[PDB]
This record gives sequence, structure tokens and C-alpha cells, in this order.
Amino acid sequence: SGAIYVGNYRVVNRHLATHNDWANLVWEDSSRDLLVSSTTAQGCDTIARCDCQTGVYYCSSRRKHYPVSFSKPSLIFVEASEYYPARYQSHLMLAVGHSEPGDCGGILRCQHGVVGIVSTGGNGLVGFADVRDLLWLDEE
Ligand SMILES: Nc1cccc(OCc2ccccc2)c1
Ligand SMILES: [Zn+2]
Repeated sequence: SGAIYVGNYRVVNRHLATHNDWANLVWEDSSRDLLVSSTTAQGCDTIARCDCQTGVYYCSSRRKHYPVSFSKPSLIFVEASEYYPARYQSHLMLAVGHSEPGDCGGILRCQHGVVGIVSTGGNGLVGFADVRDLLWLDEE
């Protein structure tokens, strides 16, 4: 589980988004596993605007922060899960790391701020849904 709180936006995994997130929907993209919803309160998370390929992510199934190398966001084939059929997920960054289903929402951070959230796992790899291309998260 997990979210980014930037401005009056909540960024979650589309597959973990609640009634209220859907009731307050701003933008959603099945192919990226992202849902942004509106919030009353103002968030403090700064989104990274950069091309960093190193970072730390939080893994609830280990209660551990792991430094990682990750790929640039790409169209990555992701096996069938309890939430999506086997398909290509867009804007996905892979690293060598531990990621179970309930690790989704774990933040990946570089020195610039939030890079994205855990979205995929399996085969000793963790997938991060990039949010750094979403410029509008920082305004309006
Ligand atoms: N590379 C880097 C530099 C500075 C901070 C940073 O934050 C890591 C982190 C903090 C809290 C939750 C999850 C991850 C990563
Ligand atoms: Zn960065």
C-alpha cells in the first residue's frame, strides 16, 4: 500500500484506488497502474523532475529501504497478476529487488524527490510506475 501527496493530488496504484479516490478522480491510466485523485489538505511530497537512474525505494514486505539502479521508463511486458492480465505496462522502471503485491505504493525517491511507486514484482525484480513525466502534478 502507499501514495504520493503533492499539492491537492493523491497518486496511488490504479489497482489499489478506493471508492473516494474514484469519487474524486482527476486522471487514471490502466496501462501505467496510476490514479490521481483530489485531496482537501495540501501534500508536501516534491515530484522529481530529472533523468536519475538511482534511488531508494521502501519495501513493506522487508520493512527496508533499498538503494537501487532502475531502468528508464519503458513499455515492459508484465505477467498476469491478481489485478491485471499479462500485458505491456507503460512508463515502467525495473530494478533488481524484492517486491510482493502488497509492496505496491512503496515510494522510489532520488535526491530530487519522488520518482514513482512500486507497481510490479516477480522474478526478483521490482517495477516502479514513473510519475516524473506528469508535470501538472506541480501546479493547478
Ligand atoms: N537517493 C535518495 C536521496 C535522498 C533521499 C532518498 O529518499 C529515500 C527514501 C526516503 C523515504 C522513503 C523511501 C525512500 C533517496
Ligand atoms: Zn533525480
